Amino acid sequence: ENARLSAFVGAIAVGDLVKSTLGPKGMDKLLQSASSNTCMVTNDGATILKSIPLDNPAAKVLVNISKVQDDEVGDGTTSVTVLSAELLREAEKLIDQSKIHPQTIIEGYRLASAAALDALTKAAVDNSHDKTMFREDLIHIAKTTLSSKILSQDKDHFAELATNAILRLKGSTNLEHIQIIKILGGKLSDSFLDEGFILAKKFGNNQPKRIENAKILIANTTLDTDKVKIFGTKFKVDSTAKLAQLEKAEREKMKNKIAKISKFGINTFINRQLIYDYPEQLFTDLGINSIEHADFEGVERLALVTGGEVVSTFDEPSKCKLGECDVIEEIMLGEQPFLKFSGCKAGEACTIVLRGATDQTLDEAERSLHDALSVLSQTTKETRTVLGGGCAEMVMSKAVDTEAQNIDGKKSLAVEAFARALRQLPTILADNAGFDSSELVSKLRSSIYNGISTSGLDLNNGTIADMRQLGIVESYKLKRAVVSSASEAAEVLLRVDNIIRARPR
Amino acid sequence: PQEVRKANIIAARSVADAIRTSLGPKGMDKMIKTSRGEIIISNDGHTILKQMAILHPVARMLVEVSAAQDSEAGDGTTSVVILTGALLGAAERLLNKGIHPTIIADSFQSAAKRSVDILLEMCHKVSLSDREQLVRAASTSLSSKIVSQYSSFLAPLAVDSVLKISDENSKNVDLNDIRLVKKVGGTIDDTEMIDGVVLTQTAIKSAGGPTRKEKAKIGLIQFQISPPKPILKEERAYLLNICKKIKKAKCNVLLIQKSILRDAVNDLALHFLSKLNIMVVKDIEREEIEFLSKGLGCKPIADIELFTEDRLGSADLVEEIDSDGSKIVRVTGIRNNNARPTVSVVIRGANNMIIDETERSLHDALCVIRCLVKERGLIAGGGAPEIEISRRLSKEARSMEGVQAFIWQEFASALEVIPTTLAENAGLNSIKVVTELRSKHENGELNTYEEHILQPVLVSTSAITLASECVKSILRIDDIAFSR
Amino acid sequence: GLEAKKSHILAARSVASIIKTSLGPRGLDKILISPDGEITITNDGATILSQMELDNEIAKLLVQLSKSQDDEIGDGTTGVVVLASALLDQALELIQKGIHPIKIANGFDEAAKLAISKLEETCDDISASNDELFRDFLLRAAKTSLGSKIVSKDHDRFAEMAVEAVINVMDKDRKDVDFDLIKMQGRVGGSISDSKLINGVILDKDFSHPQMPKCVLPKEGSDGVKLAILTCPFEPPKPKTKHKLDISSVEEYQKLQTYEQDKFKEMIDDVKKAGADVVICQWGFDDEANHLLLQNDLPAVRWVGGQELEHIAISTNGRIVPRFQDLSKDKLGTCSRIYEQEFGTTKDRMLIIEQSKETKTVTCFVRGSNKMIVDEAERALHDSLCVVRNLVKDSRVVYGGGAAEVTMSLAVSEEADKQRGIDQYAFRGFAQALDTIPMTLAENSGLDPIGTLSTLKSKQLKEKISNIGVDCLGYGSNDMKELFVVDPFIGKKQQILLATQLCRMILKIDNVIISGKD
Repeated sequence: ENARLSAFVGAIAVGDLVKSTLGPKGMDKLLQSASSNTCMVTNDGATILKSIPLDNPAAKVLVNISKVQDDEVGDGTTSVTVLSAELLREAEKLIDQSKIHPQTIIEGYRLASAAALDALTKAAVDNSHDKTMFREDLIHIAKTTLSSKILSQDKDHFAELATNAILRLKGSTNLEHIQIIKILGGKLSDSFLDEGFILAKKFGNNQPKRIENAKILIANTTLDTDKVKIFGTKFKVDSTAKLAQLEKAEREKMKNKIAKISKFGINTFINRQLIYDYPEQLFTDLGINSIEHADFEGVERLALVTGGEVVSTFDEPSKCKLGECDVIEEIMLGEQPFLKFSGCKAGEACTIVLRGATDQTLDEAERSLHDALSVLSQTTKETRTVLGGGCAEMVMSKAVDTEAQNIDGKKSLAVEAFARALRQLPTILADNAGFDSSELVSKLRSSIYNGISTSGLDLNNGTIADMRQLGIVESYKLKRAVVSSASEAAEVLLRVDNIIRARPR
Repeated sequence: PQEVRKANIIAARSVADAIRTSLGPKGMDKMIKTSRGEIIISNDGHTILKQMAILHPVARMLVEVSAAQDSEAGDGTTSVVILTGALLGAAERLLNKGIHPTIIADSFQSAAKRSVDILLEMCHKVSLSDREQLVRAASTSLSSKIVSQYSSFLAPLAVDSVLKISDENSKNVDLNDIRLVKKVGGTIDDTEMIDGVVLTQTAIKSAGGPTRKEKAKIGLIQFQISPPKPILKEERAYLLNICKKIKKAKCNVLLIQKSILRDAVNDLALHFLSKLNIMVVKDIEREEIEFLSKGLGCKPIADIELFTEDRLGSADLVEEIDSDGSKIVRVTGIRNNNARPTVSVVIRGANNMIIDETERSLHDALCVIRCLVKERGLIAGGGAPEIEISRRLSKEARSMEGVQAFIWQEFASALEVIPTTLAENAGLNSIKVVTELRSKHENGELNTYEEHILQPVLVSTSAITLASECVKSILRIDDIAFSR
Repeated sequence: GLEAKKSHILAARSVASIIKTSLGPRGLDKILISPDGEITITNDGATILSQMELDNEIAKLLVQLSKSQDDEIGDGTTGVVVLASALLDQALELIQKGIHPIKIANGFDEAAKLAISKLEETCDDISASNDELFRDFLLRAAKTSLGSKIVSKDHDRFAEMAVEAVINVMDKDRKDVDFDLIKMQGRVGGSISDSKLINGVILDKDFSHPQMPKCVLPKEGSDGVKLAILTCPFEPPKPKTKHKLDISSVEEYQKLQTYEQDKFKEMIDDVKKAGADVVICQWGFDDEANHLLLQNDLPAVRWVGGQELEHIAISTNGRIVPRFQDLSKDKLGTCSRIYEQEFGTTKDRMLIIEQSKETKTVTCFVRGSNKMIVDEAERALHDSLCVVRNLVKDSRVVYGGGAAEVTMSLAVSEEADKQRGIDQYAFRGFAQALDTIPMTLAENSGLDPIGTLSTLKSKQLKEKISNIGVDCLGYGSNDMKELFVVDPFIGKKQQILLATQLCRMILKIDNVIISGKD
């Protein structure tokens, strides 16, 4: 039990050190040394935790976790430790009243964290308004990155393709939504923009070049040339022809899995390996298309834009997550076969085709493009804020109460306690600012409980006021960064049942 | 709360393990030295637990269980303590697994009811109409006593006495109606049933007493014949009206309760009662006051005005049998249709140690016969019923579900403690003998029959029932507080 | 003879009780602190038991046994120790009853042999069901161990790396995989998506002087790419006595100049006849030493450890040339090519040496953004490679995860009544000891161990005989056979044999003798 107490009582005692320092009106702390003449005073939470020597082996783990927030972003480092300490206060009450492995309680935090992120999205605002001023700055910054790069030949043509490849995304900025197709024997000025998912090495011979209402399924199997290495296995046969009969009997059992493919209502099947002529010929009568050379990367990028999933096995027929594309066009350019996928439901993606004169110009253009798009796409999550002043903090609290309706018997207290920790943020801010936490939070939750609540925490008048009129907002990137860091920080301490005392120095 | 229960279980387990060594005639006897200097030696579990002066509150419950064990079944006072401690020893690991005692307590009561039907199916069905098994039951039970050749003579005496009062649906029969009067002198060969009644004392040995009367009435009278106690003719005048009111109801038998306060009968009243031939028996114990009010159907009479004829019984012949150092008075033909005739047998012998152990030996013989009255049939002892139950519970434990499924596995393991102790007390290897009994279980079942060793079914049935509620009530108390 | 038998049970139980909570995918981790100041957290019991330094003579058998379990199986770390503690707890009750300890040891051996024959009837065939179902087991083999980590998102990439690696190093004749033929190497930095499957040794090299090309020329259609390794201390003329070499003045500039370089001109002709493209040595090189070999397109490699030279000669079929005079081209190794491929943003600029032919060894390539992620991925891949070996060596497999222990329990307990004598109770205690694993998995899953164990026994008797285990991680429903979750039979068979072997060595020692410390 002391293993958890050292990670709870020991962490809360250390966590309460920087807890009162949250906010500009928070408390302060002095750091005293042995000689006492080297001391200093500061409000930094990360400095106080790292400077104070602690023989507690559980406290040293929290120090390494806080370093991730500084390197990734570097904002709100103190808020991560304060929120992580409040999660331990509720988790300690769940354990002592249970004495069951916390890993089950950890599963309740993952389901509750999903509802908190969805509640912040609907109420989120942005500074993206008047895109006409932001679009003119986006093309100018991209031309600066093109310096020293071979792409500097024509800045207007290359920056225009990157402009329509960002604002038209309307979604995640990850590079997995941008396909890079590069060919040889072409000019850089001939590059064009395409919204389709483009392959090479066209599939099939007698297969048609036009497919309407195509479905996408991901699977891994080898239907051609099984038994890769036959050396070393004892072969006892009366005739030589019986050797090939064993390979046909193994592929004969695949007919049940092939029959389940037609039951899925799909006209196209994707496989990484090849397919023998007999199972491929049956695909024509059943209307099944066989796509080859899907590799791995292109498989993951296709399932995300089409809303599909990837699996190497069949768990049960008529259960899966499938994508679709309306029109598939097969053309040929640059003396190489190409493929084109279009008509995807809610498809959001783009493809930039760069034509180089050699292999050296292709690798330098692809690496320089990712560095230029990463800086431009960084402003999407930057400057975007949400309504602050305890409002959004309470919105995450009432969103967990929705999950508290349908819940398991033993998972209810795990989810319900997560909402109590979210309400500890206005309690700490009210105590550090010199106000009554019990009076403000009580009136704050009753108003935000059902509907039409713009109210928030007002520290000037010492009461609950509307934050939209005062103009109090906080960044949305800071919201997700602290919640995701505090959720992973609490898992590290709970997943450790026994903590061995560290070697004293 | 476990600190209160675990401390009581360990304290009760040490007591049960100590009494466990006393099981059987070859068991280890326990010595208890009282503060007054008295030292007793015996293997009886009811005597050890009574004189031990146990200060543990839960451990004192074994005295009440051992008291009801001898009052109902009449045997197994040591075995019921062993079975109680066996369930407490197996319950130590149950609390470590997080099992609530309610499931532990409810499973013991459900298993005790199912264990009865298992024993009845394996038991042999017998009837009380056959005297072959009834005589051999009491004869073999006396092989543990000094009497040997005289045991066969007292066997039909105990059989004919129970069958008359057993009837059919009477079920439990009160044992207080059976009183064995022991007196120095005589021998065992001389026995008289005397179904009417038997007193505990002799009659008046003074001069003038008839000591014998025919067609007399017997009744309880709490009065006493004494001179005035807030001159010769004054005391005789006060005693004349006393004997005159008794003559009004024609009561020739006067039973005066023994009291150290005053005397019983004055010498002047002996000459008055000699003319009317009124027999008087004094020194009536206080315990016999309730006994005489049952079989005789009379009522205790406190004063002289309360004395009436309707409260007097009927006695065909009242005489004093002439015997060496005995002088026992017998009554025959009480003629009571409503009340059943009482059974009182006089025990005679030369040595004082004879009539003592003989009275205790006949008590255990009447209980075993009485076990067949409530439930007919018998199961041979020696670990046969304890192992047979565990054989059926092996496949039945797999048919359960939940926490109770594991209790059936530990319940059969606790039953093996009784046959294991019997093998240890005999010097034989514990496990080696038990394995030989389970090996032949595939063919033989109850087979001890050729050794003339028999045990009633009520002893094995009551031992499980009493131990089930005992342990059940132990886990009910989670705290001990001082209340005065 | 008195307190020894009682103390050995309590001492081995307290040590085994440490890893009982870490068994299974839901088993909780632990914080281990190395004496150098590094904190390590892992769910593998082999790391926890290896770091234990203790003077207790009973717990020393767990460390010596766990060393051989990693090479043979690797999954018998936590499972065997917990199972061995169950046999000791059941044996403690028999000591108080007068049972001889050797009879307890011999009773577990006869009970284990009878339980193996029971699973032989109920086992299922893999290759007889289908050929591609076997490969699906290899893809999901590493998914179970990595499902509790962030790696579980990219697990589909690491699944295809172990399929081709085992086939090359293992032949279907002996069906054995050597630990020395698998090179496990990892570094800090990068991501886990850049991990590639290499058919040969990595041998990271910066190609010395930058003027050397990043690719090896075919040398006019020559066969493969030939390499030359030299472990000789290639070095100046150091005699055995004098030394003492110094330049007096400028007058000695041309005197000692032409007297030296004329030597190596004889030995360089023998190297060109063999066609060795690259020279590899154990220690470093001078600055001007590689300049004359640059005009001939002959790169050189320096700073190579002694252990790294094992995977270079086996994969590329090369050797180490004793002398250049008699060196021929017959035994010189030939590979596909040697090129340099940058990995992520790391400035080390590693390289890739391919083969295109089946070799006798492979090299595992694992990367990660954290030092802990790399170490956790290397140990999880080791156990995944051993499961593939067990599936090829034994086609018949059974369903584990709590289903195998319940089946072995009902088989021994049913046959216990048919076998009389002292072994009758030895079979009952052995059957109750096997119930510890499914109850431990039930406790580690946050469920009633007794309530769950009674359910698994009821479904395998009144309904039909099948394999239904306890789920430590949340799944859709029971009956893992529908989810195609398989465990190697010979892997589980090796665990129950080492468990009985460990339990005997504990009971066979009745005395503890140790000296003092001075």
